Amino acid sequence: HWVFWDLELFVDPRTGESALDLPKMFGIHLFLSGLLCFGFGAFHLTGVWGPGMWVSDPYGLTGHVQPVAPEWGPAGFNPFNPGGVVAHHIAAGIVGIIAGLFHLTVRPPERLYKALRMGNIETVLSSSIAAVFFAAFVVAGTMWYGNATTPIELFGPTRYQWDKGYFQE
Amino acid sequence: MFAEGRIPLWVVGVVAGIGAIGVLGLFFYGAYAGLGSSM
Amino acid sequence: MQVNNLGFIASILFVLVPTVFLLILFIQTGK
Amino acid sequence: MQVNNLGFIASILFVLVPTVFLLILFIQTGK
Amino acid sequence: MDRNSNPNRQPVELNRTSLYLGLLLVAVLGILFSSYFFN
Amino acid sequence: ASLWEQFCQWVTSTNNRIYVGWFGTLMIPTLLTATTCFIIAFIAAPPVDIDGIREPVAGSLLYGNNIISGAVVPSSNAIGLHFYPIWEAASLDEWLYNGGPYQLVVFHFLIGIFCYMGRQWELSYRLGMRPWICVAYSAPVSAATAVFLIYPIGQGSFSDGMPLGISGTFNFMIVFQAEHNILMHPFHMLGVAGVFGGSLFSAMHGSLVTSSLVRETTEVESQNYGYKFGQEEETYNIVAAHGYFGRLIFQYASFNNSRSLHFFLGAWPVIGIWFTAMGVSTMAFNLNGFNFNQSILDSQGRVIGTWADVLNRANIGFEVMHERNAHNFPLDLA
Amino acid sequence: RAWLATSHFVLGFFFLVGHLWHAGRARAAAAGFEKGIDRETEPTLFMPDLD
Amino acid sequence: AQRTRLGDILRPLNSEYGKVVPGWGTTPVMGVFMALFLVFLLIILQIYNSSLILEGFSVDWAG
Amino acid sequence: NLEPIFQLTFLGLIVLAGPAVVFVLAFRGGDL
Amino acid sequence: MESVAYILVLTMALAVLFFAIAFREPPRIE
Amino acid sequence: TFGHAVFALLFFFGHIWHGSRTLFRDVFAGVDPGLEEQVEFGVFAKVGDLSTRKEA
Amino acid sequence: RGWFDVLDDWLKRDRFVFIGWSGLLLFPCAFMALGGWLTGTTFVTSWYTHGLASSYLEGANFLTVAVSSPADAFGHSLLFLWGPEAQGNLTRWFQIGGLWPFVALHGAFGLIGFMLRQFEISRLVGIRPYNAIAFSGPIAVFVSVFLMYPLGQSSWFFAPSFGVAGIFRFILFLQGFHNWTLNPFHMMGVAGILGGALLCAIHGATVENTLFEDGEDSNTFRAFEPTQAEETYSMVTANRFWSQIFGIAFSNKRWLHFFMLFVPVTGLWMSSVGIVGLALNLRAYDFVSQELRAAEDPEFETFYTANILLNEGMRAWMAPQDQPHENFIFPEEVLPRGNAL
Amino acid sequence: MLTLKIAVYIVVGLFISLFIFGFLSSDPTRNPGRKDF
Amino acid sequence: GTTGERPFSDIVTSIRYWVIHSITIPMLFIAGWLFVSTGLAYDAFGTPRPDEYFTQTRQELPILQERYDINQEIQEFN
Amino acid sequence: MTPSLANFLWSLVLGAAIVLIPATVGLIFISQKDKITR
Amino acid sequence: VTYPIFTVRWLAVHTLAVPSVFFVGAIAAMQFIQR
Ligand code: CLA
Ligand code: CLA
Ligand code: CLA
Ligand SMILES: CCCCCCCCCCCCCCCCCC(=O)OC[C@H](CO[C@@H]1O[C@H](CO)[C@H](O)[C@H](O)[C@H]1O)OC(=O)CCCCCCCCCCCCCCCCC
Ligand SMILES: CCCCCCCCCCCCCCCC(=O)OC[C@H](CO[C@@H]1O[C@H](CS(=O)(=O)O)[C@@H](O)[C@H](O)[C@H]1O)OC(=O)CCCCCCCCCCCCCCC
Ligand SMILES: CC1=C(/C=C/C(C)=C/C=C/C(C)=C/C=C/C=C(C)/C=C/C=C(C)/C=C/C2=C(C)CCCC2(C)C)C(C)(C)CCC1
Ligand SMILES: CCCCCCCCCCCCO[C@@H]1O[C@H](CO)[C@@H](O[C@H]2O[C@H](CO)[C@@H](O)[C@H](O)[C@H]2O)[C@H](O)[C@H]1O
Ligand SMILES: CCCCCCCCCCCCO[C@@H]1O[C@H](CO)[C@@H](O[C@H]2O[C@H](CO)[C@@H](O)[C@H](O)[C@H]2O)[C@H](O)[C@H]1O
Ligand SMILES: CCCCCCCCCCCCO[C@@H]1O[C@H](CO)[C@@H](O[C@H]2O[C@H](CO)[C@@H](O)[C@H](O)[C@H]2O)[C@H](O)[C@H]1O
Ligand SMILES: CCCCCCCCCCCCO[C@@H]1O[C@H](CO)[C@@H](O[C@H]2O[C@H](CO)[C@@H](O)[C@H](O)[C@H]2O)[C@H](O)[C@H]1O
Ligand code: OEX
Ligand SMILES: [Cl-]
Ligand SMILES: [Cl-]
Ligand SMILES: [Fe+2]
Repeated sequence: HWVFWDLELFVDPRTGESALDLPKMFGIHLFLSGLLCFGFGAFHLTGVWGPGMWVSDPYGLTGHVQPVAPEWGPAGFNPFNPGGVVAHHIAAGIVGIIAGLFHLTVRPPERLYKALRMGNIETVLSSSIAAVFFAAFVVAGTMWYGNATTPIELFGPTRYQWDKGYFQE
Repeated sequence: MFAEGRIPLWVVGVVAGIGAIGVLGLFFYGAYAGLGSSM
Repeated sequence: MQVNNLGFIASILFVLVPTVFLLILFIQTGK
Repeated sequence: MQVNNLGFIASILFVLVPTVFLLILFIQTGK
Repeated sequence: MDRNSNPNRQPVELNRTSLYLGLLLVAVLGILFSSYFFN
Repeated sequence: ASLWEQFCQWVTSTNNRIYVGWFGTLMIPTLLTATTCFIIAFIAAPPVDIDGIREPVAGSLLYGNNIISGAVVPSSNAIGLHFYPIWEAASLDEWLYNGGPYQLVVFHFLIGIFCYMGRQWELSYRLGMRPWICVAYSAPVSAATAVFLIYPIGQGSFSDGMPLGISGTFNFMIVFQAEHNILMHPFHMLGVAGVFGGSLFSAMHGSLVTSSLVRETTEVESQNYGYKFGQEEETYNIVAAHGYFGRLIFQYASFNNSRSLHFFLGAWPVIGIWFTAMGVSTMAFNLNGFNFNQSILDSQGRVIGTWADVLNRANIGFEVMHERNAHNFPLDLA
Repeated sequence: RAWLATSHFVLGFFFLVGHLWHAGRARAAAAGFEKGIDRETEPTLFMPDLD
Repeated sequence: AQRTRLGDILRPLNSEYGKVVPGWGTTPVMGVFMALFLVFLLIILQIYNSSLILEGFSVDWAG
Repeated sequence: NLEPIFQLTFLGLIVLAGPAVVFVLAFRGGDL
Repeated sequence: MESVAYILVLTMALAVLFFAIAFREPPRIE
Repeated sequence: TFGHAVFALLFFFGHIWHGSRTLFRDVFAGVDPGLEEQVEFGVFAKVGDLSTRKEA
Repeated sequence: RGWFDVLDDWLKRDRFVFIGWSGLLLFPCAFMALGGWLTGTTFVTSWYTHGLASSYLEGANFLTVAVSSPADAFGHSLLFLWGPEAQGNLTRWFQIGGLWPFVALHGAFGLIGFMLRQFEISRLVGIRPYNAIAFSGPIAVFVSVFLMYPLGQSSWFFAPSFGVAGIFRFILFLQGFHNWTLNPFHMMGVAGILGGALLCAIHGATVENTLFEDGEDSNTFRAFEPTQAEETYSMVTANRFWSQIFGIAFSNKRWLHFFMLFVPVTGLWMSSVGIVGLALNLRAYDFVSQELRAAEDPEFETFYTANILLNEGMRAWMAPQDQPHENFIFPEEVLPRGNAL
Repeated sequence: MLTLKIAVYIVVGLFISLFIFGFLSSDPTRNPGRKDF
Repeated sequence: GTTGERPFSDIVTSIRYWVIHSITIPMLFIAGWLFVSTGLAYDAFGTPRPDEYFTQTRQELPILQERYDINQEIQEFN
Repeated sequence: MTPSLANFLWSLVLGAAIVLIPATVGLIFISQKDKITR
Repeated sequence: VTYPIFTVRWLAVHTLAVPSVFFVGAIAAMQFIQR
């Protein structure tokens, strides 16, 4: 791709200059992200075609990889419930597929195109860096406080377990 | 006073500063009396 | 003293690699 | 294995210093 | 396929003052962090 | 035409790459002396019995220190304020044991920095400049004199001088809080306002100038190439900067005068550092920071604590632990 | 002793600052450039370069 | 610009650069979806923070 | 107590004395 | 032998100071 | 946690930097050589809007 | 003319106090923060969270008042007024320290609003947004210190309290419990802040002492006009002065001012990185080589080991009153102390 | 030690003399502006 | 040079401003005074008066320990 | 359905009705009344 | 000439000044509270 930089795909057929339709690129990438998210939830984590994920007892004595059924109730928003992680990936994958379709089909408003400078790839860099640090703060928090996705047999116990005498009790 | 319908601005500043130093002096008096005076 | 066994190599590389980057970029300037 | 304690730093520097000399001289060529 | 020359190439510069600033920054960062690397 | 007039013309010459001047005739020898002795002592000096209790503290790199922990340790408490040059020691090893290099380095350094201030005036005079850069440099000089000279004089021992090292500096700060409550001293509070505000105003000024630079380059090259050294024109739009900052807060909070703004930039951290130097210099005579321990009592007379009382508990911890073999008597009076 | 010593140390320091300010200004005013550098006869513009 | 078979398949997916809907378009519906997303993030944050307690589970390793 | 009443009265008289001199000189146009 | 590394980094800083003063880019009015 | 907390905080600067460079791309090499009447106080009813001049 | 553009016209009108779109975030939140501070330090106690008086109503002064941090029993509960602790009771909300997350979160959003205001006014005036980029330093310090540090700890209790002596307590706490002076991230912050103060002082003095004589008064301040095109001071004379005094000098004014930005902002960002480390007790507490040497050889003493002893004493003597929820009963015989003190 | 003391006393006296006699050698006249005084 | 509002020096030197603010600023001052001196501020913010830091049945600091039921805890603390 | 859930829903309603909605209404009103003549 | 009385600047000035004077009167009353 370095040597053969000058592909016609990358040039607007109206002008002669290089151009990337960033909204259409977003639709395609969001559709595919939605497909991969849905598949990872529905096949891998459920065990339908896949191994599932690490689950354990509350005291980290019997940790093993097992298929996990999704939890569609409010207990799907318990961060220590692995069925919540499966539901997330099915529902957010479905929503990503639907949002991908919208973004593949509907052009941006002119107000949003000019306001967010959608002809500039640096706007994608700015918003992507923003989403990426949001996600990094989230993974730092769920690592530090504990989660179904950060089991103590894999990463060690938390400081709050020592703080409250969780294991002592 | 002197100015017609207009109090001089330096008089306003003198009165406001005298009031400001008065309330600051009251707070420094209250450091030595009542609550927070250690007696 | 019972120092870290990787301390010397970490210190020399931590100094040397950006020193090399700056020297490379300075000497080629004017090309 | 009970290797020489200076073996790693000697090997890395013995490679790195002339590598740096060659890279410096190559990148500045054409000035 | 042809291997066409890229027009987006630009020379990189680092002037002598920037080199001195960078070398000083690298040296004082080594001074600062070497004790912690040795621990 | 005389040899002395030729030497006077060379010493005061504006053509020298480093200006010497008559203050430089004192500064160069003293600073070189203190620099040489400091480097040698920081690398290789033997341990120093700083507290005078035959418990020598190792300060040099060769005796097990790193860069952070290394120091040129202050002279012995047994010496006190006594002058201890090399020739008053029976051997060099005794001079090293008793912390003589500290006295040598400090005394030469302090002469050197006072002559550095005078040299700043001197070059400003030879260049036809206004002379008050040295007045601004008097604030770090006052702080250095406060910690290296004035606080030892007030406490009666160079052993109480700030050590010439990083962790020794931290030890000095912590023991100073234990013994003086410098955090609760309104002059340190002005120092902190001086350095915090000086950094704030450094960032605002730099940001406002960089924000308002005149377009003179492309976005390929660095914007700094839009300035030529010696150019007559201004490189940024002060009116744009003022029109930004007087809408950020309000119009009359913003400097429209560059001279007034630059004066304020000079004056604020200089005044703050002057105040905190006088705080340390007055805490030398143990005029300490504010004591609000048990200031609040309930109607019965039971103490209601504040944050000052918790701070006092922290100060106690430091105090009862510092120089832990030095004290024989119930009060730390100096 | 504490009040008198602290007061006079601080007074002494600020009077050294005042000495530097008035000595420097006396020197500049007697030499004629206390109000700033004259643009035409700026002395650095006639000096040789340092390096 | 060099043509390639894949580039010819992928070409209509990079052919509408700069094409906009005039005016505000679908921005009100977008703002509604952002408001619902903010409410969702508030819900899951307050569940994790234990500021929002619901029946049927407890935010704990046992659940 | 009446001591602090007199202290404040003497202080208030002394405080008004200076601005009184300034005010009579400004009101009558003296050599300000 | 950590003292060797400390002496080296301090010497590098001081040598950079010497070369940055004595062989600086000279300021020129153009 | 450390790595990802520190990177997340540094990536906040990157957002602000690249967001700024996106929104302020026309002045990245510097402001317009005029900009005298546009920034003055009270001349225009709206800040920066040239069509809202008071002429008063 | 649609309603959005009419509202944009009204919000961006030239008036004594610029509002903008960002003011809708900035002006309520900041008013919630500062007033929430001013209320707490005037009226609200910390007696049930800390066992301390922290208001003017209780007799504390400006140095000793605070909006103190909440009780440690709440953990990192956001402590909404309507939340499951206060349950809408205003008085109980004040007593449990709900004013601390009120001021800290409204302050966070207000700081966001202020940075957005910097961006908005920079765009409307027509300048580059480097004031906002410089203001990221204070946001990094606020976010690391007041939010990320207690979030790594047990509760909001160990966050700094919004007061003078409460901040001093937090400072001494990080000394004795974290050895935060020994942290290179802090040392870089100190270098940046002292360097920024140095740069402020030296640049202001250099400009004021290389001024061109552009007027007749000894008052040199009126020899400047904001619409003038020429520099008011000699860059050439300043450069020659500092080249002969110090060895080097600025020759480029643009690099000078960018450096004046760069030094304290980089200092703030580096110290924020260190505070994020302290959130997880990832301290630069010890040099293990010097500890092992001192453990095996009781003649070896450095200033580092002396500071370790200082921290030990401060921890043992401060912890029972500073952490009253822990019920630390330390008898007098277990407290470390030197001879005769 | 005595030889060192005499040498240091001589060196310090020579540098201090230079400073005093240098500033006594019409130093107001050594300035780029007016030098009548 | 002026955004359009009345200048502050023209306002605070006017008779009407002082007629109004000669009443409004003392009324706000004595309103804050009566907020404290009637004891209303104590009950409003839950701040103890100097005789309620400790009771006859509690001589220790009333440090909160319950996660949720703090109303009952504070009542018990009195 | 819990008391904390009810309080959260009331927090949404009152955050709209106390802060968001009258600020929105007053801003729209004062913008449409105090317009700029171009 | 014919300046408006009530402005955004008016609301800004009073939003701070009015509880400022209220609080200052409160702290002044606080100075006379006895133990
Ligand atoms: C902080 C110290 C300090 C500094 C930097 C200056 C600086 C200045 N003085 Mg001042 N001076 C000082 C203190 C100082 N003074 C004190 C305390 C007095 C009262 C005794 C004077 C009395 C004085 C007079 C009478 C005059 C000046 C003048 C001046 C200016 C011209 C330089 C000159 O003639 O040298 C004078 C410098 C000195 C007299 C002392 C300098 C002290 C240096 C900085 C350190 C001394 C260390 C010491 C010599 C070494 C230790 C010795 C020991 C180890 C053996 C210059 C701005 C002249 C001027 O133009 O004024 C308008 C002038 O005529 N000074
Ligand atoms: C723009 C300004 C602004 C912002 C960003 C915040 C932000 C915040 N406030 Mg603050 N607040 C503000 C202004 C602001 N406030 C003002 C002006 C006041 C004074 C009245 C307060 C008084 C206040 C108190 C007393 C408290 C807060 C609290 C909080 C925090 C939690 C808020 C929350 O969950 O609300 C959730 C609500 C919303 C997000 C709004 C609803 C949004 C949805 C999408 C719309 C709902 C539509 C609704 C169903 C329609 C029905 C309306 C009607 C027709 C029936 C948060 C940091 C709490 C705090 O600090 O905790 C420590 C707290 O206890 N605020
Ligand atoms: C030479 C001495 C020295 C110096 C220069 C510094 C310098 C610094 N220290 Mg250190 N400190 C020292 C010694 C020193 N320290 C010692 C010996 C200790 C003991 C271990 C500490 C303990 C210490 C702690 C515990 C912390 C620092 C922190 C800091 C940084 C503070 C940055 C700042 O301005 O925050 C000020 C705050 C801000 C910039 C936040 C935003 C401020 C907003 C904008 C204010 C808005 C106000 C609003 C407009 C209205 C206000 C009005 C109201 C006040 C009435 C800075 C790098 C902090 C740090 O590292 O942070 C990352 C920190 O948490 N220090
Ligand atoms: C130019 C502007 C000037 C404006 C004038 C304003 C003056 C207002 C000042 C103070 C207001 C109260 C006065 C003190 C009350 C007297 C009570 C008493 O006798 O003692 C009360 C207490 C102890 O009370 C003791 O009681 C005993 C038995 O009753 C005896 O009476 C003793 O004599 C008495 O000392 O002592 C003190 O508190 C005195 C210290 C405080 C005095 C004023 C503090 C500082 C005041 C002003 C400085 C402010 C500076 C800010 C700005 C500075 C820059 C300009
Ligand atoms: C604390 C402070 C609070 C601050 C609040 C102040 C106001 C904020 C501004 C909001 C701006 C939002 C987008 C801009 C408006 C817009 O899209 O264009 C304005 C549009 C179209 O304008 C119309 O458009 C027409 C055609 S076209 O659509 O533009 O092509 C055109 O003919 C016509 O003239 C024109 O008016 O007008 C509308 O139709 C208004 C619809 C409502 C706005 C949508 C916002 C979504 C938020 C929902 C929140 C509640 C959801 C509940 C969740 C639990
Ligand atoms: C909390 C809260 C809230 C809020 C509120 C608010 C927001 C308010 C406020 C408030 C305020 C806003 C207050 C105020 C104040 C003030 C003050 C307290 C002042 C002062 C001052 C002073 C005392 C000064 C002095 C001085 C000095 C020192 C210097 C010089 C001189 C003078 C005099 C100026 C609400 C209800 C919503 C809800 C609940 C919670
Ligand atoms: C409680 C409300 C707030 C109160 C705050 C009051 C602050 C006032 C402090 C400033 C004091 C300055 O006081 C004022 O200063 C200006 C400065 O040129 C002087 O100068 C003035 O002279 C005359 C009036 O005498 C005017 O025509 C002239 O335009 C004006 O410059 C005034 O003669 C003086 O009265
Ligand atoms: C300018 C300063 C601003 C700071 C705030 C000043 C306001 C003064 C404080 C008044 C406190 C009133 O005192 C307290 O008020 C709350 C209201 O929230 C009441 O609270 C009651 O109603 C609320 C509303 O549904 C319930 O959720 C709550 O469970 C119940 O106890 C308490 O019964 C009362 O004891
Ligand atoms: C931009 C974001 C800004 C948002 C922040 C602004 C502040 C938001 C205020 C939300 C306050 C909610 O406060 C909550 O209100 C509800 C409704 O009265 C109260 O609820 C109470 O009254 C309702 C009314 O019938 C009863 O049904 C209920 O049983 C009772 O508990 C809660 O006791 C109180 O805690
Ligand atoms: C150029 C400017 C002026 C510089 C010239 C000055 C030259 C040196 C003058 C003094 C140096 C020697 O001066 C001499 O020092 C020795 C110190 O060993 C002092 O000696 C003193 O201490 C020694 C200890 O060593 C004792 O043995 C001796 O009994 C005692 O008097 C002498 O009392 C003093 O006269
Ligand atoms: O030496 Mn140095 O620290 Ca002044 O205080 Mn007493 O001395 Mn010792 O003790 Mn605490
Ligand atoms: Cl010690
Ligand atoms: Cl003793
Ligand atoms: Fe400048």
